Parts: sequence; structure tokens; C-alpha cells
Amino acid sequence: RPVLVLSQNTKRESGRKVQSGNINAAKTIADIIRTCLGPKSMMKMLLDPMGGIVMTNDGNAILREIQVQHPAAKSMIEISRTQDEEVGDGTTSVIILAGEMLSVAEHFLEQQMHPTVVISAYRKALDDMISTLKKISIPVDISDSDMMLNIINSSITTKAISRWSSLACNIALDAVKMVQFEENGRKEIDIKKYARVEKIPGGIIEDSCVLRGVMINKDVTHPRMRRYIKNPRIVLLDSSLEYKKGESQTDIEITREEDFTRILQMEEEYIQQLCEDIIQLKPDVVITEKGISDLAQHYLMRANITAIRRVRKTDNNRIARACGARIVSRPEELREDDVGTGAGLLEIKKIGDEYFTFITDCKDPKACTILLRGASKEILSEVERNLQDAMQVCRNVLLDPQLVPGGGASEMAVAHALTEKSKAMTGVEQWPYRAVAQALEVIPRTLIQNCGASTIRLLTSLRAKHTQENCETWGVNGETGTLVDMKELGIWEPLAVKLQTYKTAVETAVLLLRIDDIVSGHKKKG
Amino acid sequence: IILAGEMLSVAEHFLEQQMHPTVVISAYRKALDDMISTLKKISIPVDI
Amino acid sequence: FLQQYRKQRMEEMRQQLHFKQVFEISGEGFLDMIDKEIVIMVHIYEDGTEAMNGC
Amino acid sequence: ALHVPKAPGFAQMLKEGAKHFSGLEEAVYRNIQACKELAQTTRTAYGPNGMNKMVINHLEKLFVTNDAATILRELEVQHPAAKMIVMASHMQEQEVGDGTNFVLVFAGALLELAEELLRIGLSVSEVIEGYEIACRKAHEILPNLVCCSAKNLRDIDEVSSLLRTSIMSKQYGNEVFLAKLIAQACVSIFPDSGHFNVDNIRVCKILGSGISSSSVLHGMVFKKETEGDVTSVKDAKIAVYSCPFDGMITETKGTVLIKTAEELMNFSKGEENLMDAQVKAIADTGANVVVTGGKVADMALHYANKYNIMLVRLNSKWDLRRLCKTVGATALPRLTPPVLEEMGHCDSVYLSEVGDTQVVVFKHEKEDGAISTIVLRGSTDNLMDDIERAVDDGVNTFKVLTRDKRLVPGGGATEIELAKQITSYGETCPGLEQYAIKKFAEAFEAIPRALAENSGVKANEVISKLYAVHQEGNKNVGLDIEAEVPAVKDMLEAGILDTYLGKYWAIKLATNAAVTVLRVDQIIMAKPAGGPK
Amino acid sequence: MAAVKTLNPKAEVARAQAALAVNISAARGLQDVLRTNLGPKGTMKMLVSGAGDIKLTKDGNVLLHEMQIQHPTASLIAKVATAQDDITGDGTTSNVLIIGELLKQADLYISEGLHPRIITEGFEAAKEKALQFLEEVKVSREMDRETLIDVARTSLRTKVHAELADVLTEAVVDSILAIKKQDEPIDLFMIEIMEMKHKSETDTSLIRGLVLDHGARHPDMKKRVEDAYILTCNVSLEYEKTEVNSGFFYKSAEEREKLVKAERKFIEDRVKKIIELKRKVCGDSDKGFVVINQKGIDPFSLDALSKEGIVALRRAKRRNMERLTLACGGVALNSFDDLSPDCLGHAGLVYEYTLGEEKFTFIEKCNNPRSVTLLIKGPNKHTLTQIKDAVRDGLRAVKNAIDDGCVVPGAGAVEVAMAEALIKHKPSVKGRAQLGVQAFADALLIIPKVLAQNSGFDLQETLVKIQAEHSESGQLVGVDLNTGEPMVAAEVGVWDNYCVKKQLLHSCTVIATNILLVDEIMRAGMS
Ligand SMILES: Nc1ncnc2c1ncn2[C@@H]1O[C@H](COP(=O)(O)OP(=O)(O)O)[C@@H](O)[C@H]1O
Ligand SMILES: Nc1ncnc2c1ncn2[C@@H]1O[C@H](COP(=O)(O)OP(=O)(O)O)[C@@H](O)[C@H]1O
Ligand SMILES: Nc1ncnc2c1ncn2[C@@H]1O[C@H](COP(=O)(O)OP(=O)(O)O)[C@@H](O)[C@H]1O
Ligand SMILES: [Mg+2]
Ligand SMILES: [Mg+2]
Ligand SMILES: [Mg+2]
Repeated sequence: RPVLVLSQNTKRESGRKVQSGNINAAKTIADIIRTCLGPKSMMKMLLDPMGGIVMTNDGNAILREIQVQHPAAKSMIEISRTQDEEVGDGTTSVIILAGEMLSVAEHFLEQQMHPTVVISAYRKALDDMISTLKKISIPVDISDSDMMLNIINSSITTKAISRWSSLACNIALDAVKMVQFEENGRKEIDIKKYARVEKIPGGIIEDSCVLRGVMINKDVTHPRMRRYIKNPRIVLLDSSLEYKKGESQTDIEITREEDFTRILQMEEEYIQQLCEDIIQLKPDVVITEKGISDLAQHYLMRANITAIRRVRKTDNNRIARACGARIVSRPEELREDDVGTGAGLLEIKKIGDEYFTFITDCKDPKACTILLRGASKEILSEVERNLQDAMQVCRNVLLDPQLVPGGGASEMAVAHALTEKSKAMTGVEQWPYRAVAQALEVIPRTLIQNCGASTIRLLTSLRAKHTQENCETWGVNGETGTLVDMKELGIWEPLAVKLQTYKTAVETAVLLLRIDDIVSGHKKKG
Repeated sequence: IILAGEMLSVAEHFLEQQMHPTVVISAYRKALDDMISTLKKISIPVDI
Repeated sequence: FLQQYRKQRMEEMRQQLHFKQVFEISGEGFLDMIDKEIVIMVHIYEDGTEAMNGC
Repeated sequence: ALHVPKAPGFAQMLKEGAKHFSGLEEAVYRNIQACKELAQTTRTAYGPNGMNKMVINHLEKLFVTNDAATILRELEVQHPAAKMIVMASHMQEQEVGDGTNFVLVFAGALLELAEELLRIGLSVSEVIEGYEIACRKAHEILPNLVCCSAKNLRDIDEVSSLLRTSIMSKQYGNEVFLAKLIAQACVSIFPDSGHFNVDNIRVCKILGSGISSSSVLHGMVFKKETEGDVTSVKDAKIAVYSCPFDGMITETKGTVLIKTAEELMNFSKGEENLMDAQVKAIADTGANVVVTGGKVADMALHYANKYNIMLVRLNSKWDLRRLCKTVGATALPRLTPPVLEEMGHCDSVYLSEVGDTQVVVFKHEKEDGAISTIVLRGSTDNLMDDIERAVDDGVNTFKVLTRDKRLVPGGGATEIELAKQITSYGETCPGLEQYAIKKFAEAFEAIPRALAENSGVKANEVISKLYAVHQEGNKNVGLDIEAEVPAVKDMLEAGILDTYLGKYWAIKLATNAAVTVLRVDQIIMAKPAGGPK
Repeated sequence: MAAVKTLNPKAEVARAQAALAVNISAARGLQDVLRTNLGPKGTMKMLVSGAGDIKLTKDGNVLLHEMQIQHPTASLIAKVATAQDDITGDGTTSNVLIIGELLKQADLYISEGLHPRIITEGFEAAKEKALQFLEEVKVSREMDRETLIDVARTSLRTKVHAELADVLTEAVVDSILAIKKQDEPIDLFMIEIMEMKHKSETDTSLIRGLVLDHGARHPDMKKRVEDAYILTCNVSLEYEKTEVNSGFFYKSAEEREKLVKAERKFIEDRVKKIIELKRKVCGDSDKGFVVINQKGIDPFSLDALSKEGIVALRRAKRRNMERLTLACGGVALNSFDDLSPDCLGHAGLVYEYTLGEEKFTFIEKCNNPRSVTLLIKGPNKHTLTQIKDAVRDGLRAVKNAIDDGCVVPGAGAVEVAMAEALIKHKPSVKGRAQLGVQAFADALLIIPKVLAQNSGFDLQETLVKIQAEHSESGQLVGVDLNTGEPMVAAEVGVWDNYCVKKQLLHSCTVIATNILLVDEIMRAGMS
């Protein structure tokens, strides 16, 4: 092992090879999901290494299950994840755009242009892209339920749930509206925590609905408890209702005969005292995140109280939001306002071969459960993903009331605006600017390719149409492959989604263009 | 081939019933001679 | 019915909520992975192995 | 053009080690062949002239016997159809206690004839329907074939005569003596109440003096010694304690807290005095034998020796319960002296040696009691095990006789009559089921054929003579074992009788097993993998 | 090769027609395996596990689970069939057959250059029309005993032997009618299914009470009680350890004896409460007292109870608490703080049955039990499993027939009529989706084809005879498995569950549409 300045496993490559490899890896990542964009997309079957099957056409779902070695592909996958987490839509679009910009950048890199010039041109182009998108946007009236439903339909028409589009749109809109919250002058939506999606295989998807409350896979602890209460008063708890040890070591020393029975009797009396403290509020349902003793169950049933134990913390928080209750740890400190009044029906009913607890008649609930009933587990998972996309789109348009034409209209309009802007640059960086501007045409091109129409003729017609004055809303009909105005077709997208997609694609191109050397093989050196 | 298989199949029945193979063989030979006789009996001539 | 591990299913669909890979060890790699630097599980196989690898 | 690829579809989706057999010749014929092979392996051990088989299991344990159920249990049968037939045989053994070889032979013959029927052109459904109809006809006919009834079960001679036939297949050389032993043991058991318990008969095996020295004891024998110095009692007053013969301790945690010197000095003396008082209170009730299920304290043993009390320790709770049943005592949970109704009584308890084994005997003088023990002697452990299996067969036969007293002639008569009657019935039945009915009738010939083959004579002559004799109308005529030439004799006069319930259940189970095997069309076997247990 | 293989060299990819061919081949293989299952004339299959356990069954779900398959499309179809079994409990084999025939008919047109999207659109339109026709064709009736018996027979004959099916039909119908409460959902948890392995398979019957797989552990307790009071309790009667690490301290043997005698006072108090209640309710010896406890009972308490002529059972099942409460009519108790005679159940006969090592307790002759038990009996283990599966299918069928006031004629008549209606409706569909509608109709036509094939008759000739008879008469005529001639299913009594048909249509159409639209199968999670 003579000399070996660096380690023997340290491999270094640099030059044009690194740039070409990074751009080719990004292009391959784009090509993986190129066919999954548009209303006429085809689904893909992904085999989970743990043995499961993921059957979907979402870009993020497909890319997340793919393991790659080239770090540029890792960057692209992280880009997909970022786009999914930020806005929740446009995941395939950002990947395709990043690939196209990286290709048109490779075009200039083959010549004697330094990457910094390309990066500066890309940044100027991105600023103009943002400006044009803001200019060509239109406002939306959030009070109009029909137009909100239309927006959600335009969002979900490219997914498998598009068949039951009206049902999906109604479910998503209702869930987003009721989970919306306002407290202490702070507005929030929080679809991640509340608006839980519970999927039960079987039944028909036409029976799916969003409940005015929370549904959990729990049963009563004792059969004698009621499984149907009209207007329950629900009390939520964290601490167990059973005799537990203390924190400190508490060894006892029994000498007299009656101390053992006295200790057991005091255990029973402590359980009874806790149960009496609970009963003092006169509730009907008691929910606990931890166990409930059998003696506690007896003392609660003596007061005609239904008790459910071992409930997850997230489910308990969701129930508290739905029925307007507060979780209390110490029963002796329970007070009147902590009792949850507002639930209009509680019912433990059997679905299939399992017991499910329904609290499904709350008045003004701040949490909900979407009950999905479908053919199988994978189909229900895909439906859940589509409905998550719908809820994300609804939240985005609620936070940002701006709206942008879809179906390729926005990309072509922005490209044309940037082209006439670059017409008066008179510099060396005008060429990358124009190239990255025209790279936006990959979205209408992909739509036409997936539809099956003639790519060249349709793109030429669209480009000619966009040269006119009032033609910023002209795109491609992804189902028929014909030019059509989107103020008639009705396809629209939130401005936030387009802005995030454009920004993420341009910054991915910049980040991958900044790199010209790769070294690997060294250990972590923690 | 089919005939030999069937004959051995039906001979196994008697072999499993404490019958020595020589008796089976003698019966087979008598049967073969009578088959030859019967086949020659039911034959018909042909004008070549 | 407690013996059948009712919590198995809930752990199943709460485990999937994260994907990286296990390190593939080089004769001296085994020596110097444990010689330096906690509980460590090491898998021995030659290419049921895939199932436990996914586990 | 050098390889045949797997056909698209299920043939390619099969696992690496799995197997799939489908169709008639690939599954049904193979299953029939396997069942016929199993029946062939077990055939030679049928009847009084059956031959014992040395079977060595995977644990290098040697079994020599002619009991079909034991042989099947000790074999590592792997074929699923043969496994099913073995399950049927074991079920017959559990339900009745005898006829396992009959079940196996009948199932094998039925499956062979079913294969023949399928080959000549019949369908599986038609064969199954014909077999079911013929089984119903046989079960209808069987009550008419009953020759005599037990008519008494408290008599030693009648019970011995009835049980001789059951234990004539096993230990054919000397069955009268074993019949007398089992008859005495069973008559001691089975009180005025009609319920008979099989577990009340105990078997003790002691090497050395040959089976001719075996005897029946009205009581129990335990192969161990006594803890105390007293080794014999003549008016025993057994007091059984389930708790250890020691001062009971706390259940949570016991700590002797000493705070002064006087307590330290007096603790041991007080403990010894207290346990002395306990033992003296136990002895003052007239008790002189103490049986415990737990350990024996050294000081407790000392104080029991001081008061002349016999100590017997029984580790297994089953032995304690059986001793309580056979003496009349109640297993006390504490060291309290026994009340008058809880005090067991035995005629004589003593320590004795048989061969080179030290045993403790709980002996009664009355010819009654709840539990009786048979002491088995022999020159080999395997021989005593086989004799014990024969004793179990005899006891099960006695239990069956208590359940149902009807008897049918043995020695080949019953199934020959059944075959003749079913053949006559089938000839009057039009349709394709007549072939299956006739084959079901012919399958009964496998029993007299097996008996004749094991006896060393020509089976065909015996079967022809049996058909002739039954054609005159002598339905109680079977083959004569003690003859160098094929001959028949009356079975009612010879006392060669087998229980009606045994034949009924054996026929039912064999027919069920054969039909269930026939119903199978496809086999999807998984990879064997491991799983030694 | 493909783009994915460049990034992950050791990845398996099937693109374009390759993925469709793979999926269709898997579906065709599954359908070919499960063709022989359909109908009462289907053939039993033997399944052997790795350990060597033998299972005989005709159920589609059981066969799918026991098949040795590692295919993705097979996994998807197995999940669909599993959901079918979970919700409705029937139609798994029909599910697989319809999925396979849908895929085959779709491929018949796809191989001619047609895009699968048009086929899926035709599938959706035909599914809507078929659902409308199914709503139009269902027979709404009052679910009396005869109709329920017919439905149970129709299921069990396809599941087991005809005579065993006839016995199990009466068993299941009587059980369901026993537990049924007016205008309330049927709780299938209240029908205990117990397996005993000593009698014949036709000896299985229904007990208007409960059977427990354990008996009294004290040998001196009574083996049979004629008139019994039932005490269903959830109170531990064994020794309990103090939660706070108590420990005992003493200075002499007498103190140790006193502590030992005083350490069992807590449990003895509850035992005395039970004994006092027993003395109060039945001061004489005619009546009896039976105690069923979900928790254990130590030998001291067992002996104390047996001294008073009380039979006690420990470590009972949790569901048995509710089962005893609904059957015997008592009140389950979690504590003996205040126990009164009104909390005691009743039972007209309690006795213990011994089967080898196993002990069984029978609680029969109840007044009006809302919970009953089915005692599965047989000579083998595979027989018990087969009878249990058949009983589950029959219970599901009867419950579905009760829930849905309507019932659908069987023998494939409904599907022949649905195919004819789809053919008639086909011209009303614009575009090339008419090919999808035709494929859908041909796919639903599989069930009469498979029934005729299993019965041995010619497939196409029987199908055209059925179709001609249906067109001429307009009735709901299905395949007669004995002669092959058309037969009116309603007149004979071959009934099918309406919910089963609806779920079949929905699930099969959804899964076929999803599979047809898949154009790539990937496995790139390694490295
Ligand atoms: N009916 C339609 N006609 C034409 N284009 C459409 C239609 N519906 C959606 N699109 C376009 O398809 C794109 C959505 O593709 P999609 O598959 O949702 O990718 P992603 O999931 O990454 O958003 C949007 O840009 C939209 O303009
Ligand atoms: N002395 C005898 N003479 C003729 N046959 C006998 C005699 N003793 C027993 N058998 C026959 O032997 C058969 C019993 O065979 P056995 O070996 O006991 O098989 P299994 O144990 O399965 O019943 C009975 O059917 C009976 O007819
Ligand atoms: N006696 C009968 N005559 C004709 N057809 C029948 C009869 N019994 C059942 N069927 C038909 O057989 C089908 C039941 O097949 P089955 O094996 O139960 O499949 P699955 O288990 O998937 O429901 C039903 O659609 C019914 O129409
Ligand atoms: Mg999208
Ligand atoms: Mg015998
Ligand atoms: Mg069915």
C-alpha cells in the first residue's frame, strides 16, 4: 500500500464527464415517470422490498420506491419529495421540467459556455417566469362551492378516482372546510393531524363518505355497556384507571395480620375513588389512552357509563377536536367545561368481522374521519393518495385565492412572454434564457404524447395561437388532443402549485449545474 | 405394448394371490394357442 | 384471543410510515466494524433471506 | 430444440419446491397405490397367526408388536392419503380400541377395487355413491348377524370367555391365562353402577419371572420406597396430603426478623415444637400411614419416625388422585389432622421387593374397590409392553361390551356373510352403481384372505368353502386356524366372537376414509421445509 | 435495457405489452386453477403444508391462500378475494373467474391494436348497466324459514357433501333464527363454533345454549347439575400479589402460621360472598350453582367452593362472558361488591363431557337463549376444518339474505340475463366502447360456461341452449347441473345473495380496470 495520499477506495472523476453523467441521470429519472402525466396517464406496479405492491401513477409515490446509485438521481428524488411536501401536487411536472432544463443546459455546456452564465440566465428567467405567472393569474371566490368543486375536479381528473369525481370532490371539500380552525388570531388547516383517512377493504367506493366526527377501530371494554347512546357526554383521559406503582422505591413491611387485606382494600378504595371522581361529572362515555381496570369497569357500569381503553394519542386528540372536549390526566381535577358536549350520536357497530366505534353526529366538529370502502387494500391506498392530493389542492387554493390556466396554457404563455422579453437582451446570456423559456413546452408536449396526437403539428398550432394578444388560456385537450380554450374546458390550477413547481425545477437545474467533480468511497468518519 | 401391459396387469392379480408364476405361464400358453386357432378360424381370403 | 398478538397488524401498518439500505460489508470489514465504536445485528447469507432483509 | 419450457400460467407461478398433481392417473391412482402399499405393509400382522414387527423410530426406540395402530404410529408415514387412512385407524382405536387392522385392510381393498372400477370405465362420483349405498346396506344387515349377547358381566368365567377372542390375536400362544387375569381385574372394577372406567385398571411391569407369574392385585403398586423407618402396616389409616410434609410458609416473602437475643434463641425451638404438635395431632387421630405429594422435611421425617408413621411420597398428582380413589381418602391441602370421613382405609400397606425392584403395595382384602392393578412379569421390557398392549385391548373390549352386549361371529364368518348378502342385493339394483356395490361386497373378502394367508393355507380354497357353507345357510362358520389344510368350522361353538360395535365402527370409518380419499382430485404440496416436531 | 435498469442494474422491469401480457398470464393461470371449484359438482382439492398438515377444501379464498404462488397480479387478485370473503363471505371463486375472463376478453381486443382505455370505458358503462339490471331483477321477499333454508342449502351443497350440507342447512338456519333480534343487526359473534373429534361428520348439530372447552378442575365437583343458577363473573379467585412489594416479617413460627392464615382473607371474603349467595338462592339441594370465571381460581378457593356443592369454571373466554349473559340471562360481574339474586343466570341442564384429555361443559335447556353454539363433529382434523369453513360460508349467506330483503336467482340465470341486457344496450354506447361492453358481457357469461363444464356437458351448446330459452321465454333460466337443460332457478330454489352479486360486479370491474391500465411493472428497491 505504498504512499496512497488518499484512501485506496477513494474514486475521483471530474470534467465534462461529470456534467454529462449528472444531466443524463436526471434525464433518466424524468423518463421513468414521463408517461405518468396527464388525464390519460397509465398506472405503474411497484414491488415493495418488504413484499407489498404499490400500484399508482403519482410521481412521488413512484420515485420514492426507486433506489438509485447516481447522486444526481438522489437529488431528483429529493426534489420530488420536496414538491410533494410543499404543495402536494405537480410532482411529475417538476421532475419533467428539471430534466428538460438540464438537457437544454447540456446543450450549452457542450460548447465553451461556463456554467455560471447559464445559472445567471436561469435565475433571470425564473424571476420573469414568476412575474408572468402572477400576471396571468385570476382570483377565485372561496365562498362559491361550485367553483371550489371545479378546481378539485381539475386537480383529480388525472387520477384513478376521476370516475367518482363528484363524490371525491365533495368529500375533500367538506373535510378541508370542517377541519379549518381559528384560534387566538391564528389561522390553520392541519390536514396532516386531523381529517384522518380510514380505509376498510370491501364494500363499494360509492359508499365512501366523510363523517361529522371521528371513527376508530375500538370496542367497549365490557359487553353490558351500551353500544348506542343518543347524546353522549364524552370525557377523555390520559392516565390509567388502574392501581400502578409509584416512581420511588416503596417497599412495605407487614407485621400484623390485617395489614395485607387492608392494603388490598385500599387498592380497591383508590380505584373506587377515581371512578367516583369520574362519575361526579355525570358523563356517558369515557375514553382513555391507557388501560382501564376491571374493577374500574364495574364501578363505571354501575353509573351506566360506556368506557373505551387503549386509544392512540392522535385518535384521542382527533376526538377532542370533533366533540369539543379536553383530555384530562388527573380525574380529581376534572371540571365541567372539560366534558365533551356536542357529539350527537355514538354507536359501536360491526363492519365485516370487527367492531368500530362511531362518533358521527357532532355539531360544528373541528376534526373528521374519511371512511374509504373499496375493492382491496392497494386500490384503497391509491384512492387515499388521490384524496390527499385533492385535500392539499383545496388547502392551497384556500390559502392562496389565485388561479392559473392549465392544460399547457400557462407554460406556453410564460414561454412566449419570456421569448419577447429575451428579444431585447443583446447579450451572450440571451441564448440560455430563451432555451430555458422554451423548455416549458415539454409539459404540453408530454400531454400531447400521452394523448396520442401528433406532437409537432399540435405544438406548432399552439405556439402560433399563443402569439396573439388574448390567448394566454389556450392549451391542449388531453383527452382529444385538440387545441381548446381553458375558460371553456374548465381546467385550472392554484397559482401556488405552479410557482412551487417552476421554482423547484429551476433551482434543481442550478444545483446540478453548479457541480463538476465527484469523489466517493470515503467512510462517514463520525 | 398395450396388450402386454394389460396381460401383466391381470397377471399381477393372481401373483398376489399365492399362485406360482408357472401356473400362470401355462395358462397363458394355452390361451395363446387357442387365440391362434380362433384367429385362423375367423379369417377370410383375399383376391390379391 | 390475546395470544394472537392483536397489536401485530397495527405495528405492521404503523411501521411502513418512514428508505436507505443496510450496509453490505472485505474480510477485514467485519473485523474493523465491530473492533471500533451499542446493539448491532449482522446478517449472514449468500445470494427467506430477502424477507428478513426487508424486516 | 433441446428443452421443454414450463407451460404459461400456473405451471410457471408454482414455487421452487412445491408440487402439483392433477387428474385421475396423476393423483387418484397414485393415492390408491400408496394406500394399497400401506395396507400391504400392515397386512402380515393380522389375526392370531400375525407376526410381530420390530419397528425402530427416529429416537432409536425399539417396538415389537402386531398391533396395527402401534405400528402405524411408530412409522414415519409421509404420503397424505396414507396419512388420512392412518388417522382413520387411530380414530377407530380411540373410539373402540380394536379393529385398526380391519380398518386398514378394508380401506386398502376398497381403494384397490375403486381403482379397478375407475379403470373399467366408471366415474369417481358413481363409485362413491355405490360405496355409500353398500355401506348403508351393510350397516342395515349387521344387526341381523348377531349370534349371542354377553348377558352377564359380573361373572368371571363368562367375562374371561368373552375377552379370550379379543386377546387371541395378540399373544396367540397363551391367551387363557391373560383372559383370566383381565377378567378378574375388570370384575373387581365395574361396580353395581353400569359405568365402567378404563383408567381404573393399572398395569405394573416388573422384570424377571416370565408372564406366567403375573397376577392381579386389588389396590395399587408404586415402584419406590418409604421415607420413614416404618415399612409395614396391618390396619392402615392413610391420610393423604397434597401439600408438602412440612410447615407451610408465606406466599409473598418470608423474612425472620430478629430484634433481640431471646427471639434468636427461641425461634428454632418454637418452630420444632410447633411442628411436633402438628405431627402429634395428625397421629392422635389413629392415622398410621401418611402420603404426601410434596417434599418431606428432615425434622418432619424425624418426628414421624418418633410416632411410628409410615411415609410415602408420590411425585405425580395422577398417582395421588388414583391412590385417593382406591383408598377412599381426600387429598388435604394443609397439615390439619384428617376428619373421620377423610381418613383412607386399606387392608394392608407394606414395603416389598419383586425381582430387584422395591415397591410399596396398598393391598385390599375385599374383591372390590375403585382401582385394580395388574402386576406384569417378564424376561424382556418389550415383551411386557406387548402384554400391556394386549391387556389394553382386552380392557377396551370389556368397555365396549358394557356399552353394547351384542356379538357377531369372528374367524371370517361375519364379513363373508356380509359380502354374500351385499352381492345378492347389488344384483337386484339396476344402474351403474351395481358395479360399485359388488366391489364393496368383494372388498370384505380381504379379511378371510388375510387370515388364511397368515395361517399358511391357500386363501382361495378357504373363501370358496366359506361361500359354499354360507350358501347352505350356516352364517356362523369361519376358517379353522388349527388345521394344516384349508378347513372351516363353526364360530359360535368355538367362542370366536368379536364385538358388534367394533365391526360397526370399523366398517363406518374404513368406508369414510376410502370415500374421502376418492373425493380428492388435485394435490398442491408445499415445500417440505423443516419442522421436526 | 430500459431507463430504470441504467440507474439500478439489478432491477426487473416489464414495460408496454410485457406488463399486460404478464398480468393476463397470471390471471389466466389463477382462473385455470379455480375453474374446477365452481358449483356443487366441483372437485375437492388436497392441500399439504410444509409441516405436513392436510387440508381438503373447495373454497376459493382458502385455495388461493394455500396456493404456492409468488406473483404480483396473483397477490392483487388474492387481496380482492380476501376483501370479498371478509365482507360478504361468498363469491371468491366467482370473483377470480370473472376477473380472469374480463382480462382475457379485454386482451382479445387489445391484441388487435386497441388501447385499453376504451376497453375500460366500455367496462364502466357495462358495469353501470349491469347494476341497473341487477336492481331490476332482484326478488324481494319475506325471509321466512323456507327461503333461508334454500339459501343455506345452495351454499352448503357447493361447499360439502349433499347429506352433510342438508344437515348443516338446518343447523345454520336454526342458529341464525335463534340469535336474530327484530330490527337489529345480526351479531355473528354470538354463535360459538366448537369442534369435537369423536363422532361422525353427520353427527354435528345445534345446541340451544353454550359449550365450553374446559371443565371443573376439582375432581370432587358434580359432573351433572339438573337445575342450575349461572354466575358469570370476572373476579380473580386465586392468590394476588400486593402491587407495592409488601413482603412479610415475623419473629416466630406461630407468627408465621398466623400470617399464612391471614394472607388468604381477601380471597376468602369473596368466596364467602359467593357461598352466602348460593345458600340464599337455593337453600335446598334440588337446585344447583354454576360459576364461570374469566380469571383463574386457586385450589384453596376451588376446594372451598366444592365443599358447598358448587361447580366452578376458570379461565373462560372473554366472548363467553357476553355469550353466557345473552344465553343464560344473567349479569356479568366484575366485582362482588353488591351481588343479588337478580344477577344470576339460569340453565335447565349443565353437564360435563369427557373426550380423552379434553373436557367439555354443556349448558343447555335455557329459557330463550339469544346466543347458541354449533358443535362440529367428525373423525378427522381436515373434516372439522372443512365443516367449519362451510358453516362460516352458510352463516354469512343466511345473514346476507336476512339483511337484504331481496334474493337473486342462481345457476347463472341472472348473469345470462345481464349479458343479454348488455348486448341490447350496446348500440346505445357511443364510440368504440361497444367492444368493451361486449367483452364485459362475455366475461359475465363465464359462470354458466364453468358450471356446464364442471357438470360434464358441452360448454357452447349448453350456453346457446340457455340463451335461446331465456330469449324465447324471458324468464330467469339457469344451467341444470344434472341434465344441462334450462331450468328456472326461482322455481327450483337455487338462490344467490344480492349483495354478493353487487360486490362481485363492483370489485371485478374496479380491479380489471386498474390492471388493464398498468403499463409497467417495476422492482428497484434493492441497493
Ligand atoms: N382534462 C384535461 N385536459 C388537458 N390537460 C389536463 C386535463 N386535466 C389535467 N390536465 C393537465 O395535466 C397536468 C396534471 O398532470 P398530473 O398527472 O396531475 O401530474 P402531477 O401529478 O405531477 O400534477 C396539469 O398541468 C394539467 O394542466
Ligand atoms: N381363534 C381364532 N380363530 C380364527 N379367527 C380368529 C381367532 N381369534 C381371532 N380371530 C380373528 O382375528 C381378527 C382380529 O384381528 P386383529 O389382529 O385383532 O386385528 P384388529 O386388532 O385390527 O382387530 C378377528 O376378526 C377374528 O375374526
Ligand atoms: N344446485 C345448483 N344448480 C345449479 N347451479 C348452482 C347450484 N348450486 C349453486 N349453483 C351456482 O354455483 C355458484 C356457486 O359457486 P361457488 O362454488 O359457491 O363459488 P363461490 O364460492 O365463489 O361463490 C352460484 O353462482 C350458483 O348460481
Ligand atoms: Mg397532479
Ligand atoms: Mg384386534
Ligand atoms: Mg359460494
